[PDB]
Amino acid sequence: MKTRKLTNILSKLIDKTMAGTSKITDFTPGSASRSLLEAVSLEIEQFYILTKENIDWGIQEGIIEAFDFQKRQSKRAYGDVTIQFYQPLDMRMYIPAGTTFTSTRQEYPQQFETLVDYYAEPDSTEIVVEVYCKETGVAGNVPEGTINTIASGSSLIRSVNNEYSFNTGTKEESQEDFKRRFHSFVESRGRATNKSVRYGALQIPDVEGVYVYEETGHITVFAHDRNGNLSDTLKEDIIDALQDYRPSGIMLDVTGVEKEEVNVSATVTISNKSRIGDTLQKHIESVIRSYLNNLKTSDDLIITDLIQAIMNIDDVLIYDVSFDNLDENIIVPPQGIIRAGEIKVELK
Amino acid sequence: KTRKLTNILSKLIDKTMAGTSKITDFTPGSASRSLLEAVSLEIEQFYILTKENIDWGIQEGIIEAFDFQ
Amino acid sequence: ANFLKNLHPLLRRDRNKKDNQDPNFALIDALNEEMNQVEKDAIESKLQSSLKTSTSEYLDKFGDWFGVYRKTDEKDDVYRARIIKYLLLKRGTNNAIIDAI
Amino acid sequence: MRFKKHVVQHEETMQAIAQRYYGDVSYWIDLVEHNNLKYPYLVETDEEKMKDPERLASTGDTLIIPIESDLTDVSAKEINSRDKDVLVELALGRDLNITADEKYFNEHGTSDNILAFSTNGNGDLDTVKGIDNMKQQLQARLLTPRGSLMLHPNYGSDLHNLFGLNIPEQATLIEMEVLRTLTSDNRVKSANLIDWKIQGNVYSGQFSVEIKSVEESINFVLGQDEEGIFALFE
Amino acid sequence: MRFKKHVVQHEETMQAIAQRYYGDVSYWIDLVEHNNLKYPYLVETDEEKMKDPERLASTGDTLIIPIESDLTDVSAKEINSRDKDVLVELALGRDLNITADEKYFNEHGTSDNILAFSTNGNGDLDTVKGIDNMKQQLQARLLTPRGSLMLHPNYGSDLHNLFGLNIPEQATLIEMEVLRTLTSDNRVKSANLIDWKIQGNVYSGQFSVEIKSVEESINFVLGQDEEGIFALFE
Repeated sequence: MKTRKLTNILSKLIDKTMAGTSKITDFTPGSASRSLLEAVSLEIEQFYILTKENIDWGIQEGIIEAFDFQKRQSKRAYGDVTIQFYQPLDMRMYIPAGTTFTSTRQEYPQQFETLVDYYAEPDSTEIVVEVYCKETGVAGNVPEGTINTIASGSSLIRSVNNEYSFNTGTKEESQEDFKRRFHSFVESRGRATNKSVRYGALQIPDVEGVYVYEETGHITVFAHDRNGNLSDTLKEDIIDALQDYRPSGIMLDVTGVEKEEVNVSATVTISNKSRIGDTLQKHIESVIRSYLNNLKTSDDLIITDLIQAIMNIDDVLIYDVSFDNLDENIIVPPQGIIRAGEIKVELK
Repeated sequence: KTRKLTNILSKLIDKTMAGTSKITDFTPGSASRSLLEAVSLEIEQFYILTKENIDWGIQEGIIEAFDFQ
Repeated sequence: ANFLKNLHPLLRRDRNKKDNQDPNFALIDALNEEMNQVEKDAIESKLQSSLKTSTSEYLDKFGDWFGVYRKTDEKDDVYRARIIKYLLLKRGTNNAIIDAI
Repeated sequence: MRFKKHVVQHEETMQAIAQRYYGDVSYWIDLVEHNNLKYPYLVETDEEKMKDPERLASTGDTLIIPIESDLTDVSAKEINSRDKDVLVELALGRDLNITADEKYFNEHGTSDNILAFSTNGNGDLDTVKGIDNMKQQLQARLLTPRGSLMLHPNYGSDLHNLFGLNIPEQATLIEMEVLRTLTSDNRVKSANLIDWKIQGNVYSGQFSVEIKSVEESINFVLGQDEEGIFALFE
Repeated sequence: MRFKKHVVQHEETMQAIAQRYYGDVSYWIDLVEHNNLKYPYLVETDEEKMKDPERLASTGDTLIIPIESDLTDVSAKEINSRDKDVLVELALGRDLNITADEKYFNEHGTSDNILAFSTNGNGDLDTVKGIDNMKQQLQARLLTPRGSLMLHPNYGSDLHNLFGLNIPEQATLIEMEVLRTLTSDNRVKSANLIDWKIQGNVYSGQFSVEIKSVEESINFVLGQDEEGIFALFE
């Protein structure tokens, strides 16, 4: 495809028509011959455009097909829930997989369930159990304190609570991230390099970010999920993936990042005092949670950046902001990360 | 993704009508309609040709560069 | 290039002897020239869908997919060779370091 | 949408207009309100209109009557003869002339490469309209073999195979095939035999073709006004 | 199963074939897929086919059209006259000639040991087909006494007992018996009296026999194609 345009095609057609006969000499607007040739040339132009677009699409498809580099789909949210009892147990109670967890908070009516069985020992006061959202996508990223019901109906349960907001739920992968990971694949075809170790650690979809800390004869791979945790199963999966990529004869170790949990209590004043209510508080809390969770590894919290993020919600409606638990910026090391803890807002 | 014969013929007729009102007979057997139908058939054949080439390219274009037949 | 074959059968396919300036033959041949040229372009377009035979813009698309970008005054042959080599880089040994140096 | 427009006549009144159109004088106040007229609604001449051009109308000015008018359901007796001619021309359609040089393709009717486009003498493609367009279409259908045209298996005729013996049976076959071909056209209301004869090797016949009347074509085109296509896709 | 096979004609196109067979050009892509053709589907000559013999077809090559064809429901007007002759020959069946030497068993019609097999002159057993086969079967049924043939009590005729008096009653009895015998054959559509006379000791008569028409035999044989027996067990 040479990317012709309509005017040149029409001019070429008219020129050849004139050359082939001297009788036809009326190619003004509104003439039959001009209209016919215009229509033909326009169809050719549309054919050329769509051919170019289809070739671009087919290049992407051939890249996908040749390496079997399938695009990653939407990921279901997952997290952990805390459960407390009246008194320490005597029976080693059994909790099978499929035990449903729900929330009375109607704003977040999503359901959760356990994919693995758990056992609570005798003389134990609480248990942490990992749960997975039934529905895929972002809808499972509930805030902290949402989950407060267990459907098993056991009488021993005192209370149920998820101590942190879920974030692992995400929609389908974007084009830019797909191309980025394809570049990582190409770079990591050479197995033994640092970038290749980083790719192998990132080969697991659940891993969000990786920092490869390097020493003489020792490698430390700091890895974390979307929530900043690193479960033992995920650590083993990362190790198994790294078996193919890590250099031979060099010690390697996998550890979770130095996650720091930030609690935020903000006093905000509102110019229009009729707008006060639960909606504005929840919206500001959601903005704060999104800002905190969007922080990557080695991202330092700056209080003024949070101030402008809160104030840009509505510069007129919001009058002033003050924090009741933060006073100075937090420095995050290369191997650390900040994640939202308990977010609270007071409207005045 | 691609046009087809009926769509191409309809768009050709619409563009011809827009360009001039001197032609209004687009019935079967008309010389103008026959010409536009021949053009539409040729263009559809070219579309199929492009589809064949792209289908070949998806599954052979990249690997063929590495001397693999 | 089956325009004349699928044309309306009564229409003339050949320039009439009675008139060297036959406008019918002129119009038909003009349309046939465009039909043949589009067919030729569509046939040639296969070269752009293969990394081996691609050229400037589509080769740049390929190299952007592979993460290799064209240098100043870098021609297609050396550029595709550089892409292929970049995919096939040995890494993690003395020979690879020497080759990179 | 479409509305009637009335030119102010000499010494006319709003009551007379309301009686003429709405059938009752009561609508003259509505006509005033819609047109936004001041009390001397129809002034004698433009000198009075100069006093207040916005709110006054003089003789020769155009008023708008908001009655939903439709070109269909209009009496054809009011339509001018030139308008009728244009309407039937639109109904029968306009097509590029290919049946020029009647002698050539009459000498070689069964063969291909018989007809060709032609110029109108003004530098533009030749066109046939109305009766000429019908003539061209009917000649092309009769000359075309059935099934030879791409994308149209039924268009054409079987006369190329009816070069049989010189007996009344083959004459009847020819007549029936021609009547089928003519009836295939949607515009042809009916066709029938007039007279035929055999002169040994040569068969001769003639037919009468009754195209849709002027009234039907007028009704069809004026009904097409609702859509605005003004084109034939039969 | 059976499918149509099409030979590529000079300067033909896949759209034209699809219109010809499927009645619509849309099936040309299906025709391409089924035959596994590359883009220049119908090349001008074999020199182009040499470039890619597998994926290309030239003039004179055979294409397969997967439409379920059936020999029945075929117009008999298309069938060649030789084909019609062979079809009726198959319908009336082929049998070894025994009615050779007509004079001998015409002189001794009522007696046994009257007919015998014969050779065709080429070293092989003689055969009678079509009208000859029908003649042989009808002569054998008329000459055979009824009930004398083993495993077939009804096959034959009672003429051996109708050597009665020379009166119209016995003539009617003979006529009725002959009509019964001829009607016994399933192939005989009908039989009827033409003329008869008595010359004292000698009775003479002649009959008209109408075998199943060419159309019926053609339909029967072409319907037998579904089974493939192509044999008569009447």
